[PDB]
Amino acid sequence: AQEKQDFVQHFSQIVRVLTEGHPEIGDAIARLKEVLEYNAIGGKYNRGLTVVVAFRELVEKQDADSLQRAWTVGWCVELLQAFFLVADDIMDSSLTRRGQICWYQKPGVGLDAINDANLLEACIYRLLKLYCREQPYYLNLIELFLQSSYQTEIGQTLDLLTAPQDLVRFTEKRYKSIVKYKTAFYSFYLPIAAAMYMAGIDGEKEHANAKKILLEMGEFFQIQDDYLDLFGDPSVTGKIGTDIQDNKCSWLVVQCLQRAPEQYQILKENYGQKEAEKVARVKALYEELDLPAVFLQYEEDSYSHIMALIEQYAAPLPPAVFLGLARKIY
Amino acid sequence: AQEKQDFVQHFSQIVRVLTEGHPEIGDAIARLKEVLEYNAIGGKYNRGLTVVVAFRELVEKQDADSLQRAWTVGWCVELLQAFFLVADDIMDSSLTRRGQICWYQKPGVGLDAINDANLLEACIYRLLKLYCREQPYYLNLIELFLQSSYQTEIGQTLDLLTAPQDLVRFTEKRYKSIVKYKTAFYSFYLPIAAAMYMAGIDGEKEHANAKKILLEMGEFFQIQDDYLDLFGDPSVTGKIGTDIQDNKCSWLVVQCLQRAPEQYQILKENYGQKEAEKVARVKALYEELDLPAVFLQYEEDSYSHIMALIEQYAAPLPPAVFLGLARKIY
Ligand SMILES: CC(C)C1=CC2=CC(=O)[C@H]3C(C)(C)CCC[C@]3(C)C2=C(O)C1=O
Ligand SMILES: CC(C)C1=CC2=CC(=O)[C@H]3C(C)(C)CCC[C@]3(C)C2=C(O)C1=O
Ligand SMILES: CC(C)C1=CC2=CC(=O)[C@H]3C(C)(C)CCC[C@]3(C)C2=C(O)C1=O
Ligand SMILES: CC(C)C1=CC2=CC(=O)[C@H]3C(C)(C)CCC[C@]3(C)C2=C(O)C1=O
Repeated sequence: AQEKQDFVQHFSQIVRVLTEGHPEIGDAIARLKEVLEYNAIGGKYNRGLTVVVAFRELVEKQDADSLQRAWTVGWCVELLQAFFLVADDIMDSSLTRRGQICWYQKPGVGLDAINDANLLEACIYRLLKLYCREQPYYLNLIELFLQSSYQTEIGQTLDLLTAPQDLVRFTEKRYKSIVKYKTAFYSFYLPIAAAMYMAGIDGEKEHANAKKILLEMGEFFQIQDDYLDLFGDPSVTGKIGTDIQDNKCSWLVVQCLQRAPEQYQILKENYGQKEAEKVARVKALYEELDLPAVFLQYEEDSYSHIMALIEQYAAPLPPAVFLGLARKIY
Repeated sequence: AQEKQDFVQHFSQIVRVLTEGHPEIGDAIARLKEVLEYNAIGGKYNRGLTVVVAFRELVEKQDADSLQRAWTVGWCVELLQAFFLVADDIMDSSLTRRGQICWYQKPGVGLDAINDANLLEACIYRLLKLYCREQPYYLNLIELFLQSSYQTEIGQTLDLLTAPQDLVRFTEKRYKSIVKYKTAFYSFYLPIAAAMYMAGIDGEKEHANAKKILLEMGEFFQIQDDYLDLFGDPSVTGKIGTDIQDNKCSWLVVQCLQRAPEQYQILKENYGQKEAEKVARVKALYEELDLPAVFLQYEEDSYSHIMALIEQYAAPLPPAVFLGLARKIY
């Protein structure tokens, strides 16, 4: 609830600590400052918070220090996210994000944002070392952040092969595979995995078990994001949807294609152009195949299945850690 | 000499090992394959080799495995270098490199190269873990590669502030500071530092001492690169120079500015435009201030000073490790 406020207030310190007794390079550190402030503030903080919330839920040993290390690693997750978005926005030619102008679209930034994004990545490891250098799960954390990065990158590769800016490539299997690698791992496993390691919980099986739960949650959450992109109330969301315009391998086109011949063709002409003549065409076709109802039915089945997953795979972790996230996404 | 051949022949295995039993994502792994092959082969391999050469020189315990770990970490250095160049080329709008067409200029790559470059970064840590996960200097290696990345990025930031694509900013202090961070750390300290850790040599002081030697060597080597850019025989080099065209904070303009008023002005009009009317203008002005002779004299003083550095800072490491590099750059 309000806990999010306490997490954002810790951003000040994060930036202090990453910005300093070699004065040769101050101009660069100022620039880093600006990059962090533009690019790590603005969102909803759910992934960073998840680290903190999951840490409280998972430990007994909660000294002022122990906590600080939590809001730091949370901020690391946020930093990894900023690195990806800054880079994704360039790769996509996006205009806005959070809706401010994308960092790279700022006059005088342009493609320098590639280096800025790499700096954001690097700040992860500077933080870990600053706060996470004496603890025993230090190495475990570094490895997790690196593995999460790699997965996310592989997924982005997959995405960019699948959806260069042709519908044979939009399969279920491809779609699930993009979501798992591009989104689910860093969005759902990373934050909890990280709380796990902070809380002493380092076993392969526990992590695997948690992984199984969290990737499925990830899958649903991105499917819901795709549904809501088109059929969400724009002011319950704070957006209007452009998945269709952008030739995106959305879950709605996967399912539409599974249920199309002369509607295949109708999708050819209208998926991935810019005027709401042609967005209207597909939306309305989605309505005609009852994708909303397919979605309702998926959300019901998917929830059933997450709960079965929790019953089965959670112990000896507190089910609450997984149920907290579930309540929030569903 | 020929040892370089044995290092390149180990690239095959490197790629094998980074390219595989999750078939959902093969299209992505193929793409990684292509990125590695285009972007890590082509250069002169000096930094990767330096790891291997320095490892042999520094250890007694050289089993088939011990060696393999050397040519791997060498390849890691090469991978870090590829990551930087791919990204630098985009940031610069370069046309060629190694002179093949820059990766990003390939039809169908474009700004997807940003993700490709991140993949190259990630492959560093995948390799370390594959070969460097049981050894005791594992963590030490990860930290070194991360620190080297950060330094290089900070330097690139500095460079991009200094030389956006105005001469008040071209100072000596700024120039030395760009070179140290952008070039010298990853080019000269990383490879040797890395051999050091592989060879058990992990003390703060030894590394600091080696650092002191190697950064100075780095400084000279980039100064020589700047001199040779304009005044090198183009066919002893395999290039012709465009430092001037590109508004670069070269060492030649630093020194030119230190020795200019109505020649300051003459530098204003002619530094950073594209026709060899105006490159001729500055070159010839460099000749008139005897920058070649200033350079000769610097190279003499700089060599004197490296040797003093070695005499003083090398022990208990074999001076040869530093002298080998010196002979080669000077
Ligand atoms: C940095 C910022 C824009 C930011 C973006 C977010 C993108 C999402 O996909 C969000 C939703 C999942 C739709 C809802 C909340 C969490 C996500 C991941 C999110 C942020 O938390 C966020 O700070
Ligand atoms: C500030 C408070 C209302 C609050 C709202 C949230 C909105 C959501 O939609 C939840 C989801 C994005 C669906 C899942 C993550 C948590 C979200 C963002 C959420 C909060 O945590 C939250 O505290
Ligand atoms: C990947 C490839 C182009 C590559 C580029 C190199 C750039 C340099 O600055 C080279 C010089 C220092 C001028 C001479 C040899 C070493 C350098 C760093 C170098 C490579 O080894 C190299 O493979
Ligand atoms: C293949 C052999 C001749 C060989 C040539 C080299 C050329 C050089 O200019 C040396 C410098 C780039 C100046 C310093 C690094 C080593 C260089 C590239 C070098 C070799 O190591 C080398 O084996």
